[PDB]
Amino acid sequence: VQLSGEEKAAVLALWDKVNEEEVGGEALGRLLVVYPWTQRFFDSFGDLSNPGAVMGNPKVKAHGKKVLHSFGEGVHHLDNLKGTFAALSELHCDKLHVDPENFRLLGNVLVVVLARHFGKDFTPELQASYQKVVAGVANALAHKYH
Amino acid sequence: VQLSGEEKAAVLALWDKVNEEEVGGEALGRLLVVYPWTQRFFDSFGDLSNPGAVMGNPKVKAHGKKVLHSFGEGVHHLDNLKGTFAALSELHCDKLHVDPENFRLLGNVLVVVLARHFGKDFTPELQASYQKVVAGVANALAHKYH
Amino acid sequence: VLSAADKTNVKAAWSKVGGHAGEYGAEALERMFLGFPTTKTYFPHFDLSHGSAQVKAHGKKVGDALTLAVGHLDDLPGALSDLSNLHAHKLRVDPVNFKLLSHCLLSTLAVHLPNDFTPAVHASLDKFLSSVSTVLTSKYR
Amino acid sequence: VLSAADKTNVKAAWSKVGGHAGEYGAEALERMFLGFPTTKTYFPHFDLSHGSAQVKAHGKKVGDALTLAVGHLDDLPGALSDLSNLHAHKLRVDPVNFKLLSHCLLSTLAVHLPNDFTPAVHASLDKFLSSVSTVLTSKYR
Ligand code: HEM
Ligand code: HEM
Ligand code: HEM
Ligand code: HEM
Repeated sequence: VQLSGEEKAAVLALWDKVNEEEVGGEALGRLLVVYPWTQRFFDSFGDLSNPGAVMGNPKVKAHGKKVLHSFGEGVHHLDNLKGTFAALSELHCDKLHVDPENFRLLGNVLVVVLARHFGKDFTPELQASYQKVVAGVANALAHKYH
Repeated sequence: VQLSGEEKAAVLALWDKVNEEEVGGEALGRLLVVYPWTQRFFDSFGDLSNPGAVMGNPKVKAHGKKVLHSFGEGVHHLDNLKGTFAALSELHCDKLHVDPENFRLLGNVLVVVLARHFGKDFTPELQASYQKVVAGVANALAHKYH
Repeated sequence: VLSAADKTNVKAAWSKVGGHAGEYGAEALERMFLGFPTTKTYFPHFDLSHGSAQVKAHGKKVGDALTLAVGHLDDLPGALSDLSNLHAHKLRVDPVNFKLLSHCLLSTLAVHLPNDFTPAVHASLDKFLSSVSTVLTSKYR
Repeated sequence: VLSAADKTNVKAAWSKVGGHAGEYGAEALERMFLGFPTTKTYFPHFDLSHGSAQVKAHGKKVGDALTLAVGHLDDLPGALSDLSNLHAHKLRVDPVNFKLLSHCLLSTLAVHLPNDFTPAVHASLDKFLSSVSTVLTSKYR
């Protein structure tokens, strides 16, 4: 799902300034807090009682980083999203049994976070690009479902 | 999205006894009544004020029949859902601008209706088959979206 | 968000269900376990086999809770306050699973009361069910 | 379904917004019109150009309605009863569009109050917004 020539140039231009370890760790924590039912898939991470326990949890900072790294592998191969997420699809579908509506959520939170971090440089136009460059990842991940 | 060898045989075996004109006319009417915001796409059909005006409306009985015929064309070509709905996809997406969550709805209502009609022969196992043979049509229709 | 005539529709529709509520919640459950397998996740300790006396058992639990809410529509938050804690605080069930059981419940009723399941009763029951789905998933603590 | 501490979070979070509510609803709108084009459908009579004085105008309409609901959380159905009729009875807006404007609204706040937009305030505002989205789309008539 290609955005455009000019758009795309600006999309990869932002990802360079993206600080993985922090952006991804706040995105997962934000998801566990706002939509508390997803906490159920991460019991082995330990204590997630309140927002303080969750943000400061090490496993969450760790795992959050890997999820963020996975997005980057998508922000680049925009042309092959359905083969770049082929295996992950199989893990989240038949193995973990996660509902696809959650891929959605994490996607938008990842965006609400990119907003808080880059401020006025995250222009409504840029946000528009990311909104698709996110929705595509959400769809690839649900493909190898049936 | 193939179901199975034994399943499939039973799926086509039910569609033979399906009475198009009525099954499809009650399915559209049911949708306009339960989720009243879809009424917005059919203003040229006339009066849809209440459930009585809608069920007895001619355009709804007519159009409902065509939608039902379209499903059948899916219940058969289960192997080529994304090429069998290729054009419809283009109509409902960039032309009409219908949200994909509605394809979902009409799908389940089509099922709630098949239940009321065939009673105890619509076994939970059969319903399970139809639940996918419906979800696939819903997905094909959203494919040529982006 | 239940209107005046939605209430009446509900109270009356559930009187036709009568004493099969238990039976129906059991069959509505079985339909969900086969059509949406992702749900067998919240039930690892159960016997999900077709004639399971555990499902029949739970079904009853479910049907009864509903008949309970039908008698207290003017304050569902007050009457289900405990089931809300169980499903939102303890079990942490995904709210999308609620739309599925509701759908399977409505499919059962169509099979058993084809003549009472009028379009208007369909619209009310769907909304009533949604109210119940909203309460049970709200952590107001 | 708003808890006790969700209410406090909301009342306090909206006091920090202060008098920019108008400004924010305008920018939240602009973000939606560019990211989710399917929405320009409900606005054919408007000038959707970037500096549109029509959007700035409507934005205000929207921001004010919100500040209105913040002062009546204990009965949103009573205070928005007219907006509920306009968006559900007359305009017949698809409810999925509500999740979008809410999301764009939350994106705006992050850009302008990066230090007050704490995760806990995020969870409350999201719920508060959902309550409002539910009211405006319910035909209780
Ligand atoms: C839609 C975006 C998502 C992406 C890109 C994504 C990506 C990933 C990645 C990269 C891994 C690690 C695989 C490995 O280490 O071999 C993973 C694991 C996992 N994901 Fe996701 N995920 C997403 C959403 C979700 C959601 C919403 C849930 C929550 C229900 C979920 C639950 C899990 C769990 C529990 C694991 C196992 C972690 C472990 O034990 O190593 N994922 N995901
Ligand atoms: C997901 C299942 C659906 C299927 C299989 C389907 C199929 C069709 C078919 C076969 C046609 C006729 C095309 C022709 O005559 O050339 C059509 C037209 C149309 N559909 Fe759908 N449709 C579906 C859902 C929807 C939904 C949920 C909406 C409501 C928002 C919608 C709105 C329309 C409209 C307004 C037309 C134009 C009718 C006319 O003026 O001829 N469809 N659809
Ligand atoms: C209208 C919807 C629902 C109602 C009326 C309802 C009602 C109930 C009741 C009455 C109980 C507790 C009875 C007791 O204390 O023994 C219960 C337990 C349970 N429910 Fe629900 N429930 C609903 C939907 C769901 C959904 C959507 C799920 C998830 C798919 C779910 C999962 C469970 C689980 C796992 C238990 C505990 C079983 C056990 O350990 O014994 N429920 N439910
Ligand atoms: C929090 C959500 C929303 C609030 C607070 C809200 C509030 C308002 C208010 C106050 C008005 C009427 C003002 C007047 O009487 O002049 C209005 C009008 C309108 N709203 Fe919204 N609205 C919301 C969401 C939406 C959504 C999601 C859509 C659809 C994308 C929408 C579409 C419209 C339209 C088309 C009008 C009429 C414009 C005109 O003809 O002047 N609104 N809204």
